[PDB]
Amino acid sequence: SSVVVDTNGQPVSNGADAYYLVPVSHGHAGLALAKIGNEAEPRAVVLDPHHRPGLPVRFESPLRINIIKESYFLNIKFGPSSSDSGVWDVIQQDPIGLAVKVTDTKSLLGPFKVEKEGEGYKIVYYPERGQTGLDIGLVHRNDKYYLAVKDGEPCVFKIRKAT
Repeated sequence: SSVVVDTNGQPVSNGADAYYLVPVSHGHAGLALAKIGNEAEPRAVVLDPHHRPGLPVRFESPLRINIIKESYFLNIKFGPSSSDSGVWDVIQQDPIGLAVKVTDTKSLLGPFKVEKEGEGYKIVYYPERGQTGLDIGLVHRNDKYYLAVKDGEPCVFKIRKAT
């Protein structure tokens, strides 16, 4: 139910502003796109030490409210609000399990919530809206840390307005 706040204590906007997800551990790393194997284009979301601050995200709810709360189902996307691309989804991928990947479609209510965890926030994935969700963590495979479902081992982030 709480309002999600950024590193300046301000409410996180619904879509209008972009934010960096800054891990609290895993040293300095930022969000990036990578290949999983031999796909042509990098569409897996990873945390990469070489990309700081990383690709910023927008959090989107179809509710008529200009801020985000922990109770809202969210779409999360890279790029501008206007673009169909960059939308996060959870995809079965043999090496990772359930990987966070970008795609170019978006459901009315997205798969995620942002929930307080430790000193920051985690992303939680909901297979079904009436049931408990599954923590998003990191799967280390082929020299990359892939964002993936890893229940009980969440990646904890602070949310920095991109300005």
